Amino acid sequence: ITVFRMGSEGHQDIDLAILTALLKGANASAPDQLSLALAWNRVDIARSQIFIYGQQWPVGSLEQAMLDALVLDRVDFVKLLIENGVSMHRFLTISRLEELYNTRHGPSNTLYHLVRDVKKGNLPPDYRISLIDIGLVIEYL
Amino acid sequence: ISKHTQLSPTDAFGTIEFQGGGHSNKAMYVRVSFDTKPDLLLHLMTKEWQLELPKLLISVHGGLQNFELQPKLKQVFGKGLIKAAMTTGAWIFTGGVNTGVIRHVGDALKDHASKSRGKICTIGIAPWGIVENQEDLIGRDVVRPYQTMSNPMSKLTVLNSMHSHFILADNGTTGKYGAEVKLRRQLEKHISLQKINTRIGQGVPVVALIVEGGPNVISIVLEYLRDTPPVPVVVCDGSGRASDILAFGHKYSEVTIQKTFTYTRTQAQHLFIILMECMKKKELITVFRMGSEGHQDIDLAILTALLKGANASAPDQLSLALAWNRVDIARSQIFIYGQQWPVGSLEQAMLDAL
Repeated sequence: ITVFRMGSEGHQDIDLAILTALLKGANASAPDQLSLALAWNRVDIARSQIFIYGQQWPVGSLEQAMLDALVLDRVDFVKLLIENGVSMHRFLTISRLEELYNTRHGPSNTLYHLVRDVKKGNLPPDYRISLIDIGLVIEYL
Repeated sequence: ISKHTQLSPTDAFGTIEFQGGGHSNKAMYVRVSFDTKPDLLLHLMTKEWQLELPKLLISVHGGLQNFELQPKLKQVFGKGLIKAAMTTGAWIFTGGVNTGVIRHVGDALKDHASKSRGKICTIGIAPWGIVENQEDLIGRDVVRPYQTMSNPMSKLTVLNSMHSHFILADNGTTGKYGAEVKLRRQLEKHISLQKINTRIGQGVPVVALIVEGGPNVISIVLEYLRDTPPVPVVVCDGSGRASDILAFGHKYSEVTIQKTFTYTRTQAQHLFIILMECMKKKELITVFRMGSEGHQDIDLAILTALLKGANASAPDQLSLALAWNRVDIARSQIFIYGQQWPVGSLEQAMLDAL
């Protein structure tokens, strides 16, 4: 139970009060709270509630969070994770780049049409785009 | 063993770039032993690192434990420290690792760099055995990346970013504290004895800043006071630890049951000897408080300590202010009611200022 009041309570905003109840009330780990905040597209909540003194993050959780934030076009979350120890020199690999190039959780783009035109309209439906096709598209453009 | 090691030359000196933080900082690092003479270190800092002699030296001490500070107190402290270090050419000596007050000064430097020009010379003197990754720091005269991300289970502390230079002190042991205090003290003493460009005869002034602290902080401040050239001390009352008890003892001085705070072995252990020595040499000690008294600015508090703490004449204070290029300090502190200036001092000051 989380009571509300306009006086002594720091959470004088019901907007802050409602969201904080779902975080501490779930009794979930830091990755789960970060995933919920990323889904809600609330970066202030993650900055204030999640990233605190000694969160003892597990090994590889922040890289997975960065991978999940990149495909969702969450620029503020990418900046926050970069500010919290995540380095792109070790995060980025060929496999992760290919996974990024084959995402669907974002605004529509015209990449597939260019790939089909370059490949002379021979790709089958549900085609797996590789880095060589991207290189061919770049050379054509 | 009795510190039985091999006196081999250093195999680690160069530049490290921190990967993981939100900024791009380059820190020159050199590892040495604890027996290195201060003169050679000063020569290395003045020539290899291309650092001119400072006009002020700030020594920051605190509690090595990872404490926390009240909001709006760590902001004014950071603003005052940054302004004092930026307005004049000063050096800042810290532990170097990312624990305690060093994290707060790193945050203050983080805020400063994004909102202003110029550079601040912050030097960290840390033991070699405590760095989390002793390896990946061996490339001599080369750039080697360093990872800012740390994990609790490593039992070791990573080097704090936003530090311009490092001097790793090694004695043979690994994973233990207490191998760089003597070197830092000797380096400070040797730097103080160096003569500034003024012809009055003043040396490089030294001040000490105390936050949080602990049982060792009382001994450190007593040692600083007992030095033949007294060193002024600035204490933050809002920290909570032995700095707060130092402020508590500062008031209504020249109270044993009120002194009992269970920070030591109950009432069976009392630090009254060292505490009363410090309170006997209490004219040099300066305290700070947000709005309770004057000098609400850390920048003003630090500079005023070096003026009244030197016990020097008005020409000496004017020369120091002229060197620091602070005219407000001279207007407020120096030029006051009846300074009885000597004959010809003001003309010499005008000649030096022109």
